[PDB]
Amino acid sequence: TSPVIGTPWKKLNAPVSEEALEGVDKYWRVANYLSIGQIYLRSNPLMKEPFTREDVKHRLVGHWGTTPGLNFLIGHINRFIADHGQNTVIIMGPGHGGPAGTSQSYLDGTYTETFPKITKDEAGLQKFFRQFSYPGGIPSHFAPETPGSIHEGGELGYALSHAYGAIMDNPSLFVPAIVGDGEAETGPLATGWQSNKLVNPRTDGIVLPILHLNGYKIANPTILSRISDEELHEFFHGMGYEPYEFVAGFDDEDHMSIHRRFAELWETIWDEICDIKATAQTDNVHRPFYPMLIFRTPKGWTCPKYIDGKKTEGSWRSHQVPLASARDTEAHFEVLKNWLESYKPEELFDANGAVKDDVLAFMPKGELRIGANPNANGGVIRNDLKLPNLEDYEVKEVAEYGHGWGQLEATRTLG
Amino acid sequence: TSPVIGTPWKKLNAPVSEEALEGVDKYWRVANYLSIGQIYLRSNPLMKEPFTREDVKHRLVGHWGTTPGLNFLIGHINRFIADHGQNTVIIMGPGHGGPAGTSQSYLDGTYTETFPKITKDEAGLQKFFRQFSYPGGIPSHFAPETPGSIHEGGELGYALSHAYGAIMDNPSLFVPAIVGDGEAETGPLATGWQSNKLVNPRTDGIVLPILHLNGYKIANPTILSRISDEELHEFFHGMGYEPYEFVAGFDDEDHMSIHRRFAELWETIWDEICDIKATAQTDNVHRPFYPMLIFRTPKGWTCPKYIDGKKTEGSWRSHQVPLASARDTEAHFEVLKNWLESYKPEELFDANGAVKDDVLAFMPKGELRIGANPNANGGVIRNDLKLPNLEDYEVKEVAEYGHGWGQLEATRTLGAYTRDIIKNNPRDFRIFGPDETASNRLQASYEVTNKQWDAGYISDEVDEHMHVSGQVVEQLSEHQMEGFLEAYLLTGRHGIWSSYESFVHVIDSMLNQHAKWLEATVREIPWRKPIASMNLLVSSHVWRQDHNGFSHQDPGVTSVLLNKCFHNDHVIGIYFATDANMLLAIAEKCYKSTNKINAIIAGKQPAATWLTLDEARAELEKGAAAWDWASTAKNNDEAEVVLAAAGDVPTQEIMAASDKLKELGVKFKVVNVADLLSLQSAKENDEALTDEEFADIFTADKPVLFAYHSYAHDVRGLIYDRPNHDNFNVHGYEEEGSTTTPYDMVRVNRIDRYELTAEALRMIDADKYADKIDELEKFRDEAFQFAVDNGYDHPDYTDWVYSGVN
Ligand SMILES: Cc1ncc(C[n+]2csc(CCOP(=O)(O)OP(=O)(O)O)c2C)c(N)n1
Ligand SMILES: Cc1ncc(C[n+]2csc(CCOP(=O)(O)OP(=O)(O)O)c2C)c(N)n1
Ligand SMILES: [Ca+2]
Ligand SMILES: [Ca+2]
Repeated sequence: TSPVIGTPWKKLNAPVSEEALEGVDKYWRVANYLSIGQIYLRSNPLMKEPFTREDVKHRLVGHWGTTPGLNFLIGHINRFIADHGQNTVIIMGPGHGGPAGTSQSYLDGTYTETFPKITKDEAGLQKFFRQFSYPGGIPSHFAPETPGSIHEGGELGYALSHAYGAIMDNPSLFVPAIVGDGEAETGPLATGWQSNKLVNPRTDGIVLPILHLNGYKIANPTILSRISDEELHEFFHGMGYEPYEFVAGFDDEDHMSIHRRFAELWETIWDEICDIKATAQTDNVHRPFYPMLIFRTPKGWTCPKYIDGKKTEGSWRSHQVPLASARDTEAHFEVLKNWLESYKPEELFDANGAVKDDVLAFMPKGELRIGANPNANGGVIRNDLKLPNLEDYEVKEVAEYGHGWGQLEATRTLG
Repeated sequence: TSPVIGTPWKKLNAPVSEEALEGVDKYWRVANYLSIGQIYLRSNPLMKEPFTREDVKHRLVGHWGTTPGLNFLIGHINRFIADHGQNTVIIMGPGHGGPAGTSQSYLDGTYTETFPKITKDEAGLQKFFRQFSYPGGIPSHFAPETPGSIHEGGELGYALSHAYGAIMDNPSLFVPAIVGDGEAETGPLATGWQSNKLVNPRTDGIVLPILHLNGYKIANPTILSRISDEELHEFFHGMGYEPYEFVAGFDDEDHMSIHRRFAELWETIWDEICDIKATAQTDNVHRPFYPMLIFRTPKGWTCPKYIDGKKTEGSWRSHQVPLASARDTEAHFEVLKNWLESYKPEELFDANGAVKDDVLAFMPKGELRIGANPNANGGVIRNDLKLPNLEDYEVKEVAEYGHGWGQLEATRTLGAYTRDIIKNNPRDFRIFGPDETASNRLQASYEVTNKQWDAGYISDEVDEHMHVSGQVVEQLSEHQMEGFLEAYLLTGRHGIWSSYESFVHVIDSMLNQHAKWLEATVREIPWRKPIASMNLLVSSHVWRQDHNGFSHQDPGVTSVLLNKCFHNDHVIGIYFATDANMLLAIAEKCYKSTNKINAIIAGKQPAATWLTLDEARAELEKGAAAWDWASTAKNNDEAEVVLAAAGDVPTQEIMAASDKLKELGVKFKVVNVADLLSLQSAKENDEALTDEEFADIFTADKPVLFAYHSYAHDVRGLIYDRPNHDNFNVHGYEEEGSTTTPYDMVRVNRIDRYELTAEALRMIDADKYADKIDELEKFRDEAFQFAVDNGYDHPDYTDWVYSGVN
């Protein structure tokens, strides 16, 4: 059966520490940098003099638009995991946010553990950037090759069915399930919201659905981000959820206020989940309203606002790559260079190219890490079934009466 | 009257100190440890190496489920008492939470004071643990043996009646009344919530009801914990309470947050009570909503959550013992050991086994301690009543006109006597009745007091003799009346209630529980001082229930009370008031008595007066007496028959039969029995008639015809080894009757004067009196046929006066 991992369903009973929030902000910067490096760079990962157009990959593959939002969420979830010791698996619904998943596994240390050639220094960082979506490297999506994935999310709409399947008979497991707002338009996702009527908060775990409401899919706005906020809240409340909304990045709020605001809302949500779990130890006959998070952020958050006079941050234009060929024009290379420098990698990486200790000192350790949780490599949990003796169910009458006897319904035997 | 103790109704005007809360948390740990030690351990109380299965008691007796909740509440109440100096008595409704009460008394020091062998060290702690519910030790419940108990709470449902009785005329007394949520399902508890309409916040104290909503009774959930929180609050608000809810222990809140949360809520409740008391010094005409506490906690709180895969904390499975045999399995012993260690007794007890000073430094001291409050040992408060001079109420007309004069209602005489007791003993004497005080003719008390009523008033045309305070209380509930009075007595005051005879049976089980309290007190608890007696006027009895008829005819209170007369306890008095002068003599004896249940069976119908007061006092001292003024035999050898009677209607029929026997020339002797236990075996009862005194009265060998008020079986059972008992012929109630005339009631039960005359002649010589016997039997049918025809009894019946009347 499922292992009980960690100290599940524990409240914090303190504000989030300012130091942990500085951890989360550095995580977001370096994961964003490492996501961009994987998309754009074939050489010179830390932009040593000279950083020129030759360091840019000849063909740009991958998706920026969902990625900085995923890096934000993943940073805060890692802080949450280390502070609470919660058994946690993430479902990355926008699975084309591959660079966030690989960046996470690189930062939590499970990537170098699993893939010993990709070291935590400047030559390993070069190999890390070149290999992404490249001939003989690793895939564009959150593929089974990535530590921490149980869901590639290439084909969209199964995030919630997979989230709820994961928590069945898994009462210590917390699953933050990130749902694309375009992905929420699909058939399979739309019915997946009702799965909370099929789970039990005592005998099963907890899914927190996170609607990645960035406003855009590939080339269109999203239905759920263009309907009214009252309709959107009524919708989730109608499906048995208690919705919480977070809005960020559409003004000039400094990034540290955003993190504090988010950590406060996260801990309020988590206190609601711990209450549900504590109540279910006594009353699991009455279905709670589960929390869900509406995460409303600009698509492509922290990319340059305008590229060639077209709105890129907060648009569908940031979906694949905001900047379309940084290898072909001096102007576009300079945009890429300034973008990479906006995260200030001189503060993130040390002289050897390792991510600095104070970037990652908030991270979880051990089996609680996203890429090391056994629920994300579930073959390690699985045992052979105790199977009953097959002759107890055999139709013996063939041997008595002859081949071709009877009018049995074969599936009753299997039953 | 009640002592003013402490500084009552004082607000704190500060937050509860963090040190006191650290005291309360250690109290709860050590009381929980000491509760478990009492249930499980026969040796090695502090689990010194080696602590093995041999230290476990062979048989586990007692109740865990209610206990940690009670220990929590008691810890916080002790903190409250020490901080405020409040005069406080606890009613422990779930009285099977015995270990909490004994643990409290051990921790407050009153246990070692009272029981000097149970010392405050490791050998005293060993004796403390072994003795609980053990052969030759102490009981499982919150018994009268425990300092601080006024209520055993074995039989459930009297917590609130006792709480409200305790605070009557006790304006400084605070009573936190802990009510089981299963106990709240009973009849007597359910009506007990309405008692706040019968108390006055100026002249009485304050009850805080605490609903111990742990969710479970023995094997079931509780109704009140499974209905909605809105229904549960509306319910208490409908009954005149302002409900406060506390919820704890169903999550992982640390224990120190729980204590702070609770102390904050306690002090808010207490500020509301102090406001009520301060308002009542000016306005006590408008009934406040009293606070009440809904205490919602898991049953068996802090026991292991799961034992053998079954939920134990927060279940009915923790009711008796969570762990069923820690002596039989290594696995179950380890569960007990880890449970005992979870309270961390190494921080609680020092090297010698005394509870450490910092555990108990928050506790109250002196008479404010729960086990030392005089209201919990109310015999120390109680004084003799100032009783008026009994000859002022004597019916003098017996001496003027003759034995058998008049048509007085005997209970009116008692009514005038009790009026002047109330007048001389203000705030010390109460009358209770289930809407029957006037009906049982005790309404002369309204000349000096009122019926206490604190619900709404509407009009002087209907609301006569009512006031927001007064010494008479009426509610149509025998459970309330008996329970109010019982606690008024246990807190040192005095009184009486009255009832119709057949409805005494409603509280048979309350009388049983009061008698077991008394029996245990007089046998073995000398530190518990004598309380005033439980006095019950039993009126409107079976013979004069020919207007309500057959299903109101049950004199069977006497059989119930005869089962509590053993081992010379003398906690029962059963008295037949022959007339008004005997009623006076009985009433004075009962009003002077202590530690008893006194049943006084008196008629309220017009009847003759047979005795003077000086004769009534002579018959009453022995219990039975010959009436030589009524006998025509002049000693025991010329009597042919003995005509005995117990009760006013049997006395009337026997005296009317003796006049018809006298007219026939028969030599007989007449006996009256006022005190029923005088007939009890002289071996069994050293107050009863000696066998020589019994045979002088009754005879050695003559036929005794005995007209008895109640079932003949009562008497036949009592005299089974008395001299001449095979010659008794007892006539009692025999389950016959209807709505009919008074003659027809005595006729169908074979106790009328004509049948009794006829039975005497059959006993003497059924053959020479054969003509006159057939004559008497024919008249019985004819006097019945007269009643049918005319609508009232035959004039030979109704107009009879005893020949002794001049
Ligand atoms: C079933 C299916 N149809 C079409 C696509 C192509 N596709 C990939 S990403 C994408 C937009 C996804 O939108 P959202 O769910 O809004 O993702 P995000 O913005 O976070 O990038 C689409 C249409 C898909 N992945 N799956
Ligand atoms: C009149 C009466 N009937 C039955 C019982 C048996 N009995 C003892 S404890 C108990 C359960 C009591 O429940 P609650 O009042 O709920 O007590 P607690 O949970 O606090 O233990 C019962 C039914 C009783 N004590 N009194
Ligand atoms: Ca989107
Ligand atoms: Ca209960």
